[PDB]
Amino acid sequence: PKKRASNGRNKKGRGHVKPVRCVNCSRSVPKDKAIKRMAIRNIVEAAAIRDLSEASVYAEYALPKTYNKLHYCISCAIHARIVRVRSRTDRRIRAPPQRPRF
Amino acid sequence: VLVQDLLHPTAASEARKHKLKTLVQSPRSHFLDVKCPGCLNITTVFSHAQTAVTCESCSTVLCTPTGGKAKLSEGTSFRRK
Amino acid sequence: MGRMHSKGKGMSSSAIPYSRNAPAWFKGSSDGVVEQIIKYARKGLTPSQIGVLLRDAHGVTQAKVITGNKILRILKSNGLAPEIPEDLYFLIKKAVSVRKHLERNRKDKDAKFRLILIESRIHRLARYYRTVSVLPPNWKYESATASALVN
Amino acid sequence: MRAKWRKKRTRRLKRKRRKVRARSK
Amino acid sequence: ISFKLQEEERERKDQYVPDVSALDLSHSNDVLNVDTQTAELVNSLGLKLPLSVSSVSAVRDRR
Amino acid sequence: AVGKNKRLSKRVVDPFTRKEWYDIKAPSTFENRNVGKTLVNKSVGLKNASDSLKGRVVEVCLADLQGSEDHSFRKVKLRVDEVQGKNLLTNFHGMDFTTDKLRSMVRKWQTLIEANVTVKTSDDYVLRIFAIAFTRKQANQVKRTSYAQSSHIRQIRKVISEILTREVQNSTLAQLTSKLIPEVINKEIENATKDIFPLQNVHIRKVKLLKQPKFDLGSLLSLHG
Amino acid sequence: DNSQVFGVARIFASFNDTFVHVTDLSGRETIARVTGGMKVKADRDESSPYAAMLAAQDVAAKCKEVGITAVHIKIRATGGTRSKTPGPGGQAALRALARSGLRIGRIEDVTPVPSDSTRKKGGRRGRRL
RNA sequence: CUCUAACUAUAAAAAUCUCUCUUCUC
RNA sequence: GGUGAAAUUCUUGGAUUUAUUGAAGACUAACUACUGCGAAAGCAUUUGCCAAGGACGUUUUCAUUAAUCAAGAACGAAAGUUAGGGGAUCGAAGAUGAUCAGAUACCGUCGUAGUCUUAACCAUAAACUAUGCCGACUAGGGAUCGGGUGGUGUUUUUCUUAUGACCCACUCGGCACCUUACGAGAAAUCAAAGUCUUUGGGUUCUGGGGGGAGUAUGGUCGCAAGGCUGAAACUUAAAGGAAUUG
Ligand SMILES: [Mg+2]
Ligand SMILES: [Mg+2]
Ligand SMILES: [Mg+2]
Ligand SMILES: [Mg+2]
Ligand SMILES: [Mg+2]
Ligand SMILES: [Mg+2]
Ligand SMILES: [Mg+2]
Ligand SMILES: [Mg+2]
Ligand SMILES: [Mg+2]
Ligand SMILES: [Mg+2]
Ligand SMILES: [Mg+2]
Ligand SMILES: [Mg+2]
Ligand SMILES: [Mg+2]
Ligand SMILES: [Mg+2]
Ligand SMILES: [Mg+2]
Ligand SMILES: [Mg+2]
Ligand SMILES: [Mg+2]
Ligand SMILES: [Mg+2]
Ligand SMILES: [Mg+2]
Ligand SMILES: [Mg+2]
Ligand SMILES: [Zn+2]
Ligand SMILES: [Zn+2]
Repeated sequence: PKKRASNGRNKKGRGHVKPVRCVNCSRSVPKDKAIKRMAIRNIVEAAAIRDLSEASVYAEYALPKTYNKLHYCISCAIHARIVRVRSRTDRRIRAPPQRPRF
Repeated sequence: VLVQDLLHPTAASEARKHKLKTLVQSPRSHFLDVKCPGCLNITTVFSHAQTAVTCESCSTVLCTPTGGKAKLSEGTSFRRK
Repeated sequence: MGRMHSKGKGMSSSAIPYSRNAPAWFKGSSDGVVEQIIKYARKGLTPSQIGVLLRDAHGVTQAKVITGNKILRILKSNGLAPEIPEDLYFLIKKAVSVRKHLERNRKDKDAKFRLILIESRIHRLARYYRTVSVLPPNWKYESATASALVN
Repeated sequence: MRAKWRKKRTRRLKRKRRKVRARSK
Repeated sequence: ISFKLQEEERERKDQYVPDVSALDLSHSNDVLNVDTQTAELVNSLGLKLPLSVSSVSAVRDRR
Repeated sequence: AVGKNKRLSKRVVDPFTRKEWYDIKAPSTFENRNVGKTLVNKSVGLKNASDSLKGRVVEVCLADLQGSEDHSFRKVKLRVDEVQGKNLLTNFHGMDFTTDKLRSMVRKWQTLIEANVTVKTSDDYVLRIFAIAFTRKQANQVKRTSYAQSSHIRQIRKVISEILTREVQNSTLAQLTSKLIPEVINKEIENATKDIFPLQNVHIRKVKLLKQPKFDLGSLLSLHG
Repeated sequence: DNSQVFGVARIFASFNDTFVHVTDLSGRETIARVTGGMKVKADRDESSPYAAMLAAQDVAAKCKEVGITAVHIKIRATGGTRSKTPGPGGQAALRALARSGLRIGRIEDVTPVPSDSTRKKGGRRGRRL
């Protein structure tokens, strides 16, 4: 039976979208059923911020960030802990998991 | 809502609804009398005109075709018919 | 909201005013309006352009309101009605244009389907104009006849 | 079984039978 | 949990009614601020109701 | 990891004894003209080093050339063409952004508009310039998206293209670079399209280079000192 | 400037055998190439942070002997059609490079990112594991 | 009745199973 | 290199990485969304040309010309087939190196046909919204795309204005969405799957337990692959749908 009224795709009026590959297993999966995660982070972690600051010329370097949108498959997304199985009454909710920190 | 007048709905609701959906369907358009600074002739034009209307005396456009209604020529003075 | 040859559902149209008689503010003469229609037709204009010219440049809301006859009816009374009705002629022109575009490039299949649609519409309108006997019963549509009628 | 592979096995039986008929046609 | 002393204290605190009026324009020198719309409401109600008009600057905050 | 099947299909020295340092000299259009040092093999009569330096492309941050930090995210490639002995002279070769800033401004819920133009400057230098712009949410837009229609995008691309053609055909990459440093072209492009669409973050990125007439000695020595 | 002789650190960290490869400003001159697999035994802990740590210490010693005192970090992932996410070792390589006296300037990420080109390895269903 | 910030990151191998199923009314 | 871990493989003829560049072919990242166009497949770099199209505006024109459709036709993903062109990547077959009791499977490295194209075929997909099309009515809440109306609205700046971009209100059309049952269902659920025992708006196609079987035969299309049409003999008391507790 229908487990998802949206079918998981989130297409609703296209018929076909262009697939994208998984970052882990390289699964040719449609771009909308290709759960996306925008990893924006520091090129140097908080573990080495002090070390870099003490041992860097150009006092108060901006310490540029790194940006990458990861296109996971769905099997990896279940397994690589990105997305989790949910209650059938919890599948309703599409909001992100409540603002990890405020 | 269960009891309500359709024979005499409010005129505000009349202007609220779409054309072709009133009690009796009536256009929302109207005509205008425009005067061009050139001569004293009064030209009758349409609100939603589709052509570059000019006075017969002078080759000066008075309206301009537009996806909706007419945009005038920045100097003509009109009165609603 | 039918859109005979597509999936459209629009209803964009015009609502004819309730009052059939002439508008109170109109001062022109019906005979003058008929003369204007005749002159516009003699210029080589189809009835729709005649109506648009009368609505824009003049106070003619619509010919039937002012004169009592329709534009094509007025032209026919004076013997200026074209031998092919305007809508069918425009369909012929569109069909010949798409056929020209097709013969100038073969690989375009979408315009081929659109030409099929236009030809179906032409056939339907020709059938209607044939049962009313506007067109002779031998009137039909093939290649090089559309060009002859258009040119 | 899958309908796909049953279909394919039928197609291979038709392979053999068509070759046999072509030999004896 | 609750007991006689605590509920009596709660009731006595509840019975607090301020002597000074917190309504009927006791503040703002017997003038209360409104906009046009509720002013026309008062007018159409056929009541005098001393008011003070102020436009609400229909531009809404971007939040 | 010593494992090596020695599928080879001591005469060892220290290569650093036969090497030395040259100095990189920036164009006068930049302030901090002392760029850095480059390691080079020692000069040999049969194979002179001075032939080997020319053609080198050094990549330096723009802020390293002007001292400020407003030019932190840009980057400039200089070409080694003429060596004066223990000090070599560099001409402009190209310009680019830093990937960090580029990814920082390429954000969701706004359309990026790219204008690409290949032109010829006042001299015979032939350049290719890329401009990138982003639609801006208005200071009153309660609507949370900031998308732009295709017509607006095409108009913006046309305007940026004509502006770049104008500002390249009217000057040389000496003057063109002296114009790029205060990014007045970005401001001009933003102002020319103020009526069409807001266009936040109008930037000129990856100023390429495709041709060079012969050598252009006199202006090259004139560009330095 | 107080005559800080500059180089570019130019770390390359794949998911196995990270690279630390310092060069001059031009980049045409290569010195102190010593890699992650250069210094570990397990043939697979080449990507481990300790391998990059040891490689970074070696390049720091070599370049300090050379005369270069400050370096420019150019972090590169494996790039191309692959995962193009930075390897586990390169981060520790950068930390160890910043540890050993060397000064740090203009960290950049120079991973090669494509315009969705050259179909990825793995087949339509990809690596099944 | 007043707000848009923090972040990562493991996939070794594991095939198979025989009986026999039995009422609910004051 | 690569991996769970290894090995096959390339390397002091100096590989892996390092800088400029050059060649080829494919692709069009990030922008990319419960967003758009199209009859469906499908469509994502820029510019020009070619024609086409939906929606809206219309006091323009014809006056039933229309809805669905046996026969007939046009397109029809991928794969595949003839030839000519190319030949980067990835990769059916194959070659191996591993894992295993076996592994000619999954992990790995090479690797033809193919992938990319110009003509000619093919007409099948979980070609799915598993919901035919046209038409009417029925319930509340926001947003979103295209168009159009009004604002004594706001920033824009070209002194003011005109645009544009927003803000508020309304309307038409579209992909959609939230709540609810007061309706429908065997329920999962549906704002249509409602207005159906209080059973009739028009109309086309399909199904009558499971298997045999979409098999044989006979036609018909195709170079071939195969497509369309398509039973019976016989066997069986179930097969199947949704949901509840373990
Ligand atoms: Mg299931
Ligand atoms: Mg999903
Ligand atoms: Mg659609
Ligand atoms: Mg698994
Ligand atoms: Mg080499
Ligand atoms: Mg793109
Ligand atoms: Mg769009
Ligand atoms: Mg049929
Ligand atoms: Mg093919
Ligand atoms: Mg071939
Ligand atoms: Mg094999
Ligand atoms: Mg084997
Ligand atoms: Mg394989
Ligand atoms: Mg390969
Ligand atoms: Mg089928
Ligand atoms: Mg079906
Ligand atoms: Mg049966
Ligand atoms: Mg069956
Ligand atoms: Mg047969
Ligand atoms: Mg079941
Ligand atoms: Zn995956
Ligand atoms: Zn005049």
